[PDB]
Amino acid sequence: KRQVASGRAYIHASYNNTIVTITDPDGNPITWSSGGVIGYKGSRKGTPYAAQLAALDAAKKAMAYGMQSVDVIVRGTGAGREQAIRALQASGLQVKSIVDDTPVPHNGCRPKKKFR
Amino acid sequence: MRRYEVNIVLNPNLDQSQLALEKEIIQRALENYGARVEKVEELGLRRLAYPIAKDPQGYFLWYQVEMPEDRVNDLARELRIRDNVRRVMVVKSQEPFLANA
Amino acid sequence: PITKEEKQKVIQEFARFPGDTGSTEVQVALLTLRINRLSEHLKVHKKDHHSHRGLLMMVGQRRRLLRYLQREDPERYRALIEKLGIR
Amino acid sequence: KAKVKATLGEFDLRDYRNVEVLKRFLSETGKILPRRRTGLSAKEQRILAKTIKRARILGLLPFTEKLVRK
RNA sequence: GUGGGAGAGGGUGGUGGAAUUCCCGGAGUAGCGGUGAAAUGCGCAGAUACCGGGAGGAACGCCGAUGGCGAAGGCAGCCACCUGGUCCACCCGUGACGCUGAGGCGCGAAAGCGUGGGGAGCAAACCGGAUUAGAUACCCGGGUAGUCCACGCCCUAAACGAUGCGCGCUAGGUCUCUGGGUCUCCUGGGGGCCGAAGCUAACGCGUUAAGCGCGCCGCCUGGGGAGUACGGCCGCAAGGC
Ligand SMILES: [Mg+2]
Ligand SMILES: [Mg+2]
Ligand SMILES: [Mg+2]
Ligand SMILES: [Mg+2]
Ligand SMILES: [Mg+2]
Ligand SMILES: [Mg+2]
Ligand SMILES: [Mg+2]
Ligand SMILES: [Mg+2]
Ligand SMILES: [Mg+2]
Ligand SMILES: [Mg+2]
Ligand SMILES: [Mg+2]
Ligand SMILES: [Mg+2]
Ligand SMILES: [Mg+2]
Ligand SMILES: [Mg+2]
Ligand SMILES: [Mg+2]
Ligand SMILES: [Mg+2]
Ligand SMILES: [Mg+2]
Ligand SMILES: [Mg+2]
Ligand SMILES: [Mg+2]
Ligand SMILES: [Mg+2]
Ligand SMILES: [Mg+2]
Ligand SMILES: [Mg+2]
Ligand SMILES: [Mg+2]
Ligand SMILES: [Mg+2]
Ligand SMILES: [Mg+2]
Ligand SMILES: [Mg+2]
Ligand SMILES: [Mg+2]
Ligand SMILES: [Mg+2]
Ligand SMILES: [Mg+2]
Ligand SMILES: [Mg+2]
Ligand SMILES: [Mg+2]
Ligand SMILES: [Mg+2]
Ligand SMILES: [Mg+2]
Ligand SMILES: [Mg+2]
Ligand SMILES: [Mg+2]
Ligand SMILES: [Mg+2]
Ligand SMILES: [Mg+2]
Ligand SMILES: [Mg+2]
Ligand SMILES: [Mg+2]
Ligand SMILES: [Mg+2]
Repeated sequence: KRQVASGRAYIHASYNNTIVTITDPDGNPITWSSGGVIGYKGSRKGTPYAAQLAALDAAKKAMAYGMQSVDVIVRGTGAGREQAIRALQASGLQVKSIVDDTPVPHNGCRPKKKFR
Repeated sequence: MRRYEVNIVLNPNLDQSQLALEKEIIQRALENYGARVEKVEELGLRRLAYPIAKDPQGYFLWYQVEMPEDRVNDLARELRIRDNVRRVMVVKSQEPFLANA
Repeated sequence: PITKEEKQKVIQEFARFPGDTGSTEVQVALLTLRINRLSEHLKVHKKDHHSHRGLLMMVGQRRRLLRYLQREDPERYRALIEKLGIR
Repeated sequence: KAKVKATLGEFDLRDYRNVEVLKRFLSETGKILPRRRTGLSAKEQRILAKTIKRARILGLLPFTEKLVRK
């Protein structure tokens, strides 16, 4: 019970899963969702379709809070990141602006052998 | 003696008396390390690219000095010690290399 | 560093005749100035090895010019040595 | 898609305090542009770099920016 | 000598922002993670995702180059100090002062050793999950030495251009870094690519020789046994010559 009017959405997409958090204009979460939040379990989570269903799920969950406008912020490069943004556009939430915040360092930390 | 530029970025939330007190300390510090002040530009309030100590803006102070080189690091130490001094950069002077002639 | 004025004082001190920039004497004096500055720099900064090689090379040059001078005019060589305080 | 130096007047490349001109050589992000985009020379670009990095530490230039659109 | 220059050459002290980890707070549920698929693991003592604050260590994105510097190993955020080498111009000074260099001395990536710090991320060993006929591995989840700093040892390598150093001499073209010039271009000093003559078993090399010559050093004389044994020297040890 909020009635948050407008707000913003974070799409954090990896190759293994896509997960979408929706928040107030101060960044505090309202609802979230993910591939596994819906039926998916294994590799299937990080599918683009799951990303769609996650985007949507989070969006409906958000409109229960009476959301209208949303600012999309994208992190990660993963399968169905853009499908998340796409479902999120047609989600009936009016998408105000999209942006890419994906973190990269200035070369701080040694990655895993998997990542060299 | 060598020619240097002294960059100082301090609290934009400062009032007159206190700001001019930080400036008193700056003058007294410079002059205490042997630095002679050739010229000073005071830009003051400016919008930073990124926040500094939670602040979106900064108050800029630029100096050009001639001072003993052995003393420069300690000078900048003394400048930094102030709570209200957010940033200090001392730079050896350079002839203004131009381009697009 | 060694400024112009210092270098010049050393030269006008060690020149054989006015205007002599390059005689063995002046050369050895200058070498010695640099050698002392460097050896001083290496007292602290014991860990700067590249600079040290620099100093090895300077000492090598000095030794060669001195070897030459002694071979040539032993008197000027004694004079140089005592004046500088080498060997 | 003209090069950055191409549109400008004579300007001190060594001056870290001039934001108006330096902002031209950054990206949409805070990335310092490639030579092909800045149209500078080896030595030029080399000095510009240090100048920009100076300006950043001073607080007048971005290290990084958010990428809009996408 | 004088006057200019470029540079991750070195040493000391500072300092900057991104990211990871952890801690504190807010908001917020039911999963997160991970793979070829999974599982271990983590999460209702509230994780993942998100915002704010803090602590800490390590490394410096773009610029970045087929680039630069260094004798080599190697060296890249920024700032100051301390300091090495080197190039060009002027043609000013000394007057063969030169080259090479057995031995000696110094330097010497990583790993490794000693004492004391430090410890975020990574991670031999190890402990688990999978895969497999088995899996002592590859893949996944943890994780200690170590990785980092100081001082002291160790002396190795595909320490590679697999090409010792210096000097002279033998077409050019094209790209490039950095000086000077009367700045189209010429002229030095580096880095590349094609190529004259020539060399080479061939591949290829060719003014950055593997060409033509001179000087000096190191080194080789079939494979395995074997970089072993023995001796000596060095080393705390591993071990090295
Ligand atoms: Mg998955
Ligand atoms: Mg302060
Ligand atoms: Mg000179
Ligand atoms: Mg220097
Ligand atoms: Mg350096
Ligand atoms: Mg350094
Ligand atoms: Mg918490
Ligand atoms: Mg549990
Ligand atoms: Mg439990
Ligand atoms: Mg800690
Ligand atoms: Mg690159
Ligand atoms: Mg070189
Ligand atoms: Mg120098
Ligand atoms: Mg002459
Ligand atoms: Mg004569
Ligand atoms: Mg030799
Ligand atoms: Mg070693
Ligand atoms: Mg090591
Ligand atoms: Mg140790
Ligand atoms: Mg592992
Ligand atoms: Mg196992
Ligand atoms: Mg098994
Ligand atoms: Mg791990
Ligand atoms: Mg131990
Ligand atoms: Mg060999
Ligand atoms: Mg030979
Ligand atoms: Mg030759
Ligand atoms: Mg020119
Ligand atoms: Mg050339
Ligand atoms: Mg050529
Ligand atoms: Mg060829
Ligand atoms: Mg030649
Ligand atoms: Mg040969
Ligand atoms: Mg035999
Ligand atoms: Mg044999
Ligand atoms: Mg062996
Ligand atoms: Mg024997
Ligand atoms: Mg033995
Ligand atoms: Mg023994
Ligand atoms: Mg061995």
